[PDB]
Amino acid sequence: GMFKPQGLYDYICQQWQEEILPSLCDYIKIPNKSPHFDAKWEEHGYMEQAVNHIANWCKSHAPKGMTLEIVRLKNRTPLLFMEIPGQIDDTVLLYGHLDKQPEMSGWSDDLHPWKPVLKNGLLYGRGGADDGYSAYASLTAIRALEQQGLPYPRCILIIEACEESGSYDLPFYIELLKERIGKPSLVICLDSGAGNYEQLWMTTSLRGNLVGKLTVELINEGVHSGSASGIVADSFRVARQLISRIEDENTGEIKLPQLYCDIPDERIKQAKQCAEILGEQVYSEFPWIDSAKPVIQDKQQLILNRTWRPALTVTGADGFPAIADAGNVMRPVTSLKLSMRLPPLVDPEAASVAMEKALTQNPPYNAKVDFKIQNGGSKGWNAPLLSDWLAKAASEASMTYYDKPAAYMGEGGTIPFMSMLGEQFPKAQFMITGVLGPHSNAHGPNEFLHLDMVKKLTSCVSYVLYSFSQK
Amino acid sequence: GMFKPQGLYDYICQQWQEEILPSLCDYIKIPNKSPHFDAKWEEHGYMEQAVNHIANWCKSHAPKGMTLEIVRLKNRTPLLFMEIPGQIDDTVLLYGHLDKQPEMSGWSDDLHPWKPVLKNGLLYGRGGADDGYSAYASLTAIRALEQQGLPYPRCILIIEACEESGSYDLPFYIELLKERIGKPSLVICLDSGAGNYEQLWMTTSLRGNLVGKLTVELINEGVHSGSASGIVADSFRVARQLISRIEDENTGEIKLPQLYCDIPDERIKQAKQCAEILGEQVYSEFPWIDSAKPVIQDKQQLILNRTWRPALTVTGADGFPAIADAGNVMRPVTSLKLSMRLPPLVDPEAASVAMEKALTQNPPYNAKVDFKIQNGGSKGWNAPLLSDWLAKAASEASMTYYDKPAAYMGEGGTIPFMSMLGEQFPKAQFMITGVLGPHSNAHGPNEFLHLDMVKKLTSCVSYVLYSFSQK
Ligand SMILES: [Cl-]
Ligand SMILES: [Cl-]
Ligand SMILES: [Cl-]
Ligand SMILES: [Cl-]
Ligand SMILES: [Cl-]
Ligand SMILES: [Cl-]
Ligand SMILES: [Cl-]
Ligand SMILES: [Cl-]
Ligand SMILES: [Cl-]
Ligand SMILES: [Cl-]
Ligand SMILES: [Cl-]
Ligand SMILES: [Cl-]
Ligand SMILES: [Cl-]
Ligand SMILES: [Cl-]
Ligand SMILES: [Cl-]
Ligand SMILES: [Cl-]
Ligand SMILES: [Zn+2]
Ligand SMILES: [Zn+2]
Ligand SMILES: [Zn+2]
Ligand SMILES: [Zn+2]
Ligand SMILES: [Zn+2]
Ligand SMILES: [Zn+2]
Ligand SMILES: [Zn+2]
Ligand SMILES: [Zn+2]
Repeated sequence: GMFKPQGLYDYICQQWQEEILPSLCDYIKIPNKSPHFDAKWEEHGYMEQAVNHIANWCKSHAPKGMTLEIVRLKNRTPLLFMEIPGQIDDTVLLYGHLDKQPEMSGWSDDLHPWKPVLKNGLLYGRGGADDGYSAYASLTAIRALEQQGLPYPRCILIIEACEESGSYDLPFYIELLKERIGKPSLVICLDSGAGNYEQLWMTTSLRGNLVGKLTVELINEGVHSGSASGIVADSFRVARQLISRIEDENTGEIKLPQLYCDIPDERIKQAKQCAEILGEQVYSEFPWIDSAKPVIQDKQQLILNRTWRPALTVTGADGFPAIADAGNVMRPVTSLKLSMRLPPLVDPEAASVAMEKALTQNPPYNAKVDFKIQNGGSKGWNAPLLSDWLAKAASEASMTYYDKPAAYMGEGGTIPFMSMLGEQFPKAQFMITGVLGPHSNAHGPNEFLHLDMVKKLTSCVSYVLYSFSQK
Repeated sequence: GMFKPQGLYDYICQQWQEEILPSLCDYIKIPNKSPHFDAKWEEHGYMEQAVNHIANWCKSHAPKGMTLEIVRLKNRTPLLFMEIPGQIDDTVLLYGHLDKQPEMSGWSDDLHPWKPVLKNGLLYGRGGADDGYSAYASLTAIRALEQQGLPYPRCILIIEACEESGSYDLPFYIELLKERIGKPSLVICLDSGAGNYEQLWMTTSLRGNLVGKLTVELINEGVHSGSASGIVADSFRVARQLISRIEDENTGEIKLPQLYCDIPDERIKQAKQCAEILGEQVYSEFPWIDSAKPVIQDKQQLILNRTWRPALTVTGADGFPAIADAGNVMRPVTSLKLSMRLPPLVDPEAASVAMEKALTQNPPYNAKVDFKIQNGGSKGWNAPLLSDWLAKAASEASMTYYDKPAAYMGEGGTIPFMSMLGEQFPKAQFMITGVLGPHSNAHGPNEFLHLDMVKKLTSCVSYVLYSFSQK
């Protein structure tokens, strides 16, 4: 009778076109890099511009009874908080972020990180997809239920401004806000990936991440390499030898058992199913150069590599002159930034201790070796047992708006707040989902928000909120 | 009777103190970086200042009949040429350079690369020892024989300005000057090392050197590492795997047989003797950090590692953000500058082909891999059979001025012109020697010229020139 699922989609599409898109485009212009990428973010004022821009829009599109506050702690990024009272005596917590990754290199000639460009049904620019859409879609999902005169639960929306720097500000806000937030029964987060743009993707796990700096030195100044080569070990050779203690150079297999966990059987089964759904799109849509290929061909194992196994990337370095600048001097120091994704269930403290010991003990040639972990190292997340009402709601929503079943897969990235919530609220259910499908390029050049996908996804969120109301 | 060996030393010491040192100190102020370190060297005018400074001094300290010319080819570094006719119908060719390595980091607070500082009998500054002293000492060695009224051979002095960039200009000058230079019977080069500051060191070999850029890419833009890690091999892992094809990470042993030669037995014997002379000073005087140690403890083998075996150093890199700047993005490209010293007898072309094939064939994961060698890759040198007259002259000179025997050892660095001369003039004898002993720090911070050493060395050169006259 009161609930019209296609009415939800029609309203949500109109809202996306007429109300959201202009505002979101204006948000893309704001160069509000997260604090790790701009230590002077406060002085520069862009973060403040962004939170006021999104807050302004929320206030003019407010559900009934909404309290909105830009919450502020000293020297911290601001936090956008909304409380929508609803009529049902239960709470849902919706989360996203509004801070951005930096420009990056490789933008197409017609595209720019701080210039919104709408082409081929895609909205290009930094932060449209990751994660500017989140506040808009979350609030619109509630507004769509009000359009139909339907009741809904109490909703708390948290749109933070430190996520791209590890959410280090967030625990302080949650301590301030704890009693006001209360106990959510459902957590919705619109900052995750999608296997394709054809169905609803439910994230069943997130990896942890630990970042540190490995420094290796044998000598305290640069030395003529003719004199030294053959007697003084080069610090680069010692550094790569140390990395071989933790990672096999041929396969990439991490050698430290403390960086693995047992993978739940249901996640192995889900990976099999997702391999069948995606086929070669498990890997084919990475920006491979020439005939480059993935580390192995088995699609299920690739999914598990990405979701349930540790993996190292070397993301920066100090101590190297530019090649065109360089003479032949043997360098005094090699420093490498090591970024280690962790399986969902691995404790970052235990993994940190294991990495530091493996990399620093018994130094080759009594080299001076340090491995300094960055604070803000964060645990992954594994979904709790899925409630029947949410399995049904997700399936129904996906079939309604995509005409395809909901699909369940792990996410290879890291969203620190989900681990926090899963620990604080062990009985909460989660809907962690998003729009970051193939070529969406979060953290990369030519980032886009897929508009068809986000309209359908916003509808799914609204449908699940309605379903929550009925359980 | 006419020859007074101590008279040579007395005059040479007075000349060093009164005539050379002020001029050499003024030369240290000139920041004439070699072209590899300053592409605008011609515009900047420092190279021209340096060659005119040394030429001015030579003209005012000229032996009889000297022709001096600053020889110039279009767009090439200038070349300082002297011809001193002498009275004996044979030719000696004396060589050094006046171009400089750049500043480097790590200078002591009271010291500066372009500020001469004389302390503790040492002259600090860039280019005093490597290799500004060479023109002064070479000309003074001849002047000392004129002081005594002694005859000497025809002498050609070549002081080039491209040595620190691989002497790429020099073949063009030698083609221009070939017929004027004629056929030297003895080559003296004052740009080599010394095991200690206590005796004459005769260089019996020089290593070759090949430099190239290794580039590895799997993807054509940076990608979110959460998405990619576990599926797309990191380019750093592939690069270190490739380096393991050519170098064992545990020992530093080069794995390519084409980069080794047979070591002449007499050089193995000489290394044994030099190990006995030097003891732990084979390695103890490198600037080790904390308790860092050399790659092995065997002193003779360390000498041979440094002189007769290939060795790799990684001297620069492109494609890495600074660690404090960096996010966690998987990088599109890893590029490393590889500097490979070669044994004296190894052909750099054959070694180049072997390195490029080993590094680029069968690329892991069909990565895009390139290894591009820098032109100006240069062969080492091995001394010819030592003539009895020169063995005697070197021994006599060393005993006279140092009260210790001459010592014979290989040099781990590279002087391209010596290979050129050894090929062009197979019957020439060589006296390749110098002042670069422990802590002298050529190519490093706090470079110094040891003044006692250089006075005695200049005397040895003069003694050997007198001996040449008598054979
Ligand atoms: Cl910054
Ligand atoms: Cl704005
Ligand atoms: Cl605005
Ligand atoms: Cl760009
Ligand atoms: Cl060097
Ligand atoms: Cl050496
Ligand atoms: Cl992430
Ligand atoms: Cl709970
Ligand atoms: Cl330059
Ligand atoms: Cl001058
Ligand atoms: Cl002057
Ligand atoms: Cl310095
Ligand atoms: Cl990333
Ligand atoms: Cl992923
Ligand atoms: Cl060299
Ligand atoms: Cl000859
Ligand atoms: Zn605005
Ligand atoms: Zn995000
Ligand atoms: Zn992000
Ligand atoms: Zn993903
Ligand atoms: Zn001058
Ligand atoms: Zn030199
Ligand atoms: Zn040099
Ligand atoms: Zn040496």
